[PDB]
Parts: sequence; structure tokens; C-alpha cells
Amino acid sequence: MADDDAFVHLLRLKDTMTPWALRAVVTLGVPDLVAEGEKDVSELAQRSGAVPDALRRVLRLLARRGVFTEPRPAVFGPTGLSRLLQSDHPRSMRPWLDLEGPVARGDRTCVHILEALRTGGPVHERTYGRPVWEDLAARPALGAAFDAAMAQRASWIAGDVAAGFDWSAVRHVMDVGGGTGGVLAEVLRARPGLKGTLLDRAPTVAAGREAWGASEAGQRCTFSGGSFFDTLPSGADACLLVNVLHDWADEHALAVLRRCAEAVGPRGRVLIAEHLVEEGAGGPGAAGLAELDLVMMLVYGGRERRLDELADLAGKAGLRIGDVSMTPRGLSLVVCEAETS
Amino acid sequence: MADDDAFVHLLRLKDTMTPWALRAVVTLGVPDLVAEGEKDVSELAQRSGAVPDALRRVLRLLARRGVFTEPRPAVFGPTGLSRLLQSDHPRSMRPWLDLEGPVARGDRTCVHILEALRTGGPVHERTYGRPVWEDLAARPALGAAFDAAMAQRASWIAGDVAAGFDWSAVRHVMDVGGGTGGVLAEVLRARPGLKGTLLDRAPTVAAGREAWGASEAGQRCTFSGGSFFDTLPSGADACLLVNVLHDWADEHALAVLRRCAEAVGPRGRVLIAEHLVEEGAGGPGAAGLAELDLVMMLVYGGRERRLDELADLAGKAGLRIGDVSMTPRGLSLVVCEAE
Repeated sequence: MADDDAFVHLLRLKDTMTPWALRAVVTLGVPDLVAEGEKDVSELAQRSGAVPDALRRVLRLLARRGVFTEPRPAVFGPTGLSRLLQSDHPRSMRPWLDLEGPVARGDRTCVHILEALRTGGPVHERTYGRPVWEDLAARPALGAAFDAAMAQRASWIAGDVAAGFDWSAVRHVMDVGGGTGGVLAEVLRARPGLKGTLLDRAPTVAAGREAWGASEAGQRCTFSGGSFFDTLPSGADACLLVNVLHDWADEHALAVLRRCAEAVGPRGRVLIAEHLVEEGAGGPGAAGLAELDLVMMLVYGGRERRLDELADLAGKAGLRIGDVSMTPRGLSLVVCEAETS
Repeated sequence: MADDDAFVHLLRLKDTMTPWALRAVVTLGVPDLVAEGEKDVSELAQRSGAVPDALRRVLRLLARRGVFTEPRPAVFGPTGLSRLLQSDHPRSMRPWLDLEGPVARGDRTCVHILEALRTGGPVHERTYGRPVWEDLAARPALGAAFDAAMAQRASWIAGDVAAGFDWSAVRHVMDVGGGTGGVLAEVLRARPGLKGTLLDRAPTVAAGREAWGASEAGQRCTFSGGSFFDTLPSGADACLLVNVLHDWADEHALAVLRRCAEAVGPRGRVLIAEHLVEEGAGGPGAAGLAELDLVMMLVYGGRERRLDELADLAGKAGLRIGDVSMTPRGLSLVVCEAE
């Protein structure tokens, strides 16, 4: 690099007003309020519960960044970005940036990053009093909003999972930590012979049962509560782990994998789908994954993992890493068989 | 071919980890530790306070963004960007990103933005126990760091301000809120005949005195501790206000302008130098001002203002805009005659 070019780049990297301007505006629902068109701030302020001047300055920053239009001085309207932040929108980003919701709430840990660097462990407890898992369950309004957002990331990738694994030698699949079963449902209806089991929390499995448990795939699907840290429900010959391990530190990730290897048995399989970090540089979306990693370090005790970090945890649960397949959308799909022949 | 992917733009704008990875790593002196070449994480971890795993992961992100190189796993080296983060550097960014210093410290307010929209006022007090000026004054070390940070900024701008106003009509200038006096130092030495007075806090002006009070221009400067909300030293004919009004809400900013009118009298002059906001905006100039304006909302109770918002204020302090020029680097210089 050189000087002026490095300067301009650093100024992008160092901005904290924008991302919070964005988060706040999403929480107040300015994207919805301008969906049908341009409004002036007086109306946006009065509708949002915000001081006109305060909101104006916030929206002006966000207009300069291209989130809204500002055709005439104090009037603001929708753009392609603002549309992604609407509640309407099918692939909406509201739940990831709504501060009343759970996910964006954890992002406040950014200001305690130095403490996170001292102790190593997360700083969600430092920010809000409780670690992340406790105060989700302590207020199930957030606990149901979390499941709603995780339901959305499942949808995104569900097709790619069912396509990318062979199911020829499988009878009964178990979506361990599958949420509302978005991925399970997609596999079962795509492979009609198969049976299935959804394992997750007490309310979350019932909410999955609700949305499709009387449908033709839902008939072939057990909906079983209880923690994946306890002994898993039986009769599975394949356990499915989709974007579950990155939520957990190495000890707790090892437990779950042990429970999966225990439950699937000698001739069975454990099927892992994560987005894996590469040995430096990576490709496109290595920057985003390392960003995510930091959220996972600060909020949760968890961690985005390399193939070999996955291999170590698999090994310590007496599994080997077999076929290592990549989906078009960046997911790595790995078949874990029993370690020894 | 075209930066048209809205989803990517949004993901760019929403990143909150990079800017704090950056602030942390600058706080921990890592750019300095790698100035002389590659270091591996274990060393960097030891020399700073940090856990090796956490620091690896934080540097990994910043390396992804080009701040540091990582040529083999777990080792990070310097770059053109890291140079600008060194204390070393003539135009260093360290004092703006060091969480030990008060400027970057203020950036923690970002997370209380919803309250800033509810109340309208700053959220430094909610972050830190006290508003910005009270705990800067209650912690002298922060005070000094702030002063040091502003001094670097004033140093860069000082030649424009000397060259920007016509000092022919002026015998004695008072730099009101001029920090350690970097602009006054330059203004005085450019115009050998002038007398001068720096007005700021006591420890601040004292730091100014020790820095350049011995020089020829220093000998023509009265280093004067005090508050620009109190009556100013009597009988300077011009009062200078360089990036002071943007720190203050409308009511407080007005009180300073009146205090400036008093001390110069009728047909005295009040010389203002701010970066004013421009309706209809633009690229990097405009966006940066809008970013800074949120810092001013959240840390101070301040505002970036237009030429005419500033006319409103001057008008209510018994002053009228006499001449408006722009420095050749965007700083608008306005002379006000006392009406």
C-alpha cells in the first residue's frame, strides 16, 4: 500500500457509527416506514419514538452510505439495502440487526473486546449480567426470536445439504440441534423412503412440530425434546450436525460429537455441515467468517473451525473424517465414520 | 466491473467487529511490535496482556482486511496500513484509536445509540459515569491525552489558518479554546508584529508554555488558564475559534460566541474556522462529516453546522457574518464583525 490509499482504507475499517446507526434504525423500523416511499423525518421521528434532530443526523449518515435515499434535504426513502432490512422481505436481515431481538443484542460485546483479549472467554456476561445461554432461556421472548432467526439460516442452506450427502445406506436420520427442523424436513421430503427425528429444546421442537408435523414429511418424523448433551434418542444410523459446533467451545463441542457417535453406532455415520476457515487468505467470504468468529468468541464461547480442528474433535470422539465435500454456497460437508476398521 | 451488490454493501456497513479488533490491537501496541518485521502470536501475546488464541483470532480478522500480513499460520507482519498505526508515524492514527486515550474511549458510546435517539443528548455519562468534560477534567491524564490528540490535528491545520485570515487589521489575537496553542504559535510567527493570548484550561496552556513559550512567538503570547464560559481576558481585538463550536450544543455555543463578542468589543472581530456541512453532500468529504457528527451527538452534545446555522448563532450573539472564505483544504473561514 501507500499512505493516502492506506488512510482511506483505514477510515472504512475504523467506523463504528455506521453499523450502530444501521442497527438502531432497523430496531426503530425506519426501513418499514419508508417501504411505500419517501417520508420526511418529522413523521419518521414521531412514528419511531425518536427525537427529530437525533434521527435526522442518523439517517443522513446512513443516506451518505447508501442505505436510504435523500432526494430533498430532510426527506428519506427506500433503496435496495433498506428493502433487505424490511420485515416484509422474504430473506430479511432485520432479525440479525434488530436490537430488541437476540442476535443484534450480543453485538454490544464489541466494546469489551479488550477484556475478551485478557480473559479469553466471552463477555456477554460482562455486558448483560448472564452468559448468552442463560438469559435466552431466562426470557423466552428472545428464546423464540432466536429460533425464528436460526430457522431462516436453515432455510437458506437446507437444499444444499440434502443434495450434497448420499442417503443410500441411511434409514433413520437425526437432525441433532436442527432447531425447528428446516433442514430435516427438506431431506425427508426429498428422500421419501427415509425416516427422521428432530432433537432440540422443549418448546422449539413443539414449534417445529407445529409448522410441519402433520405434513407428509412430518408424519415420518419424531419430535423429541431434551438437550443434545444428554444421551440421544435411539434407532438412528446417521446423526446430522448443521451449523451447531461453532456455537460451542472445544469441551462442549466434544461432548455433543461423543453423544452423536454413541447414538449412531459402529456401522453408522455422523454428518457435519459447517462453514470452515482456511489456512490464511482463504477465498471470498474468509473476511466474513473471521468477523463471525469474533462474534462467536465474544458472545458465545464458540469458534469457527478449520477442517483439522474438526478432525481433532471427531478423533477424540472415536470418529474419522471421511469424504470432504464442498457445496456451491461455501458449506463444507464431511462424513464421519467410526475411527477403526 | 460494478460495485452493485446491495447485499455485500449491507454486510460491509453492518460489521462491528473489525473497528474494535482495530481499536484493541492499536491499544495493545501490536502495530509497533511488528514494525521491525514478522512476529508470531506467542511473542505478541506475551508482550501485550493478551491470551494467544484470542489475539490470533483478532489479528486473523484484521489480516483478512489488509492491516497486517500473515505469511505463515499464526505469524503477523507489518504493512503500509500498520505503519499509520505506529506511534512512530508522523501522521499516526494511534492517538485516535488507542482505547487508553479518551477519543477512542468515547467510541464505546456507539452501543447506547437507541438512548441517544430517545433523549437527543449524549450517552458518554451512561457509558462512563460522567459526561465527557467532567471526567476528562476529573482525570488529568485523559485531559493531557485529549490535548495531545487535538494538538496533532491543530498542527496540521495551523498554516492554513495563518494564511487564511487577513491579519493586517489585527494587533492582538486571542485563540479561544486553542488547546496547547499550535495555531496561535503559527499565526504569531507568520506575523512578527502580533501579540497573542492562548485561552484554554490551566494544565493545557501550561503544556503550551513548556512546548513553545521560550520561542520568539512564545514571548509574544500570554498563556492564560481559564474557562471560555467565563469572561475572557480583556482587550484582544480578535478572538479565534478553531473547531470549538462543533463540540457544543446550541445554547452553550451561543454563550462562547457572546463571551467572544464581549472581549473584542464593537468593531472587534470573531474569526471562526469550522468544517461546515453542505446540503446536497457528496462522497468522502460529506460522509466523513456525517460520521463525525454522530460522534459529536454521542460523546459531546455537539453538532456539525451549516453556514446558516452558524449565522443564526452569530446573529443571536450580536455578531454578523462579514466575509466567508474557504481554505484551499475545505476549512471555511468566517470573520464576524460585532453589530
